[PDB]
Amino acid sequence: SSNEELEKELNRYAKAVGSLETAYKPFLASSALVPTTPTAFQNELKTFRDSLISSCKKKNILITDTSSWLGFQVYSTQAPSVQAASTLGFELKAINSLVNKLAECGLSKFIKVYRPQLPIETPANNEADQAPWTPMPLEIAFQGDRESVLKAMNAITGMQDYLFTVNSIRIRNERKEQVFVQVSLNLVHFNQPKAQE
Repeated sequence: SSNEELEKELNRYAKAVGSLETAYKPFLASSALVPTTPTAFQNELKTFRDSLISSCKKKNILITDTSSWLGFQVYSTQAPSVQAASTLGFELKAINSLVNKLAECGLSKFIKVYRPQLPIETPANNEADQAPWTPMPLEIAFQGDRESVLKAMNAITGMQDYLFTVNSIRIRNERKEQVFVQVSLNLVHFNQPKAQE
């Protein structure tokens, strides 16, 4: 009975992955969820923030305190829910990878890493079909010259570990010659099988 339940789920997942364009193969591994307590998540968050601040210091990149929390400042003191820690750990790993790639582009300032909350964080405003993948939105803002902005676009596009799609870019006066960039993105999380104890 619980055997057939698991069999149904595993065959559902197998068909879900199979229906994907084989171009998504390099992105599938990192979508696997790692068991994570809320505290383990908070620790990984604070370590990533320390590494990022240190790296930006070494590279002469200014980074606001809100940016350095990688879109997860709400969990700097309050731990996330037990149900959401895995998924947040995925999104945190992805954003950490993305921001470090951007840190290699010769930018001059990281201004904002804004991350709308995912459904699983809020049970409040919520056994059929599961989507093959789900988007996770975020918006980043940074400042740099044109050379670095083009490098940043390419850095996002060339990523092989996490799939971020670029929904829009806006260029404004600064907040060589500096420009202020705001990028609206979706992180793609590929559907995972679930199995209760």
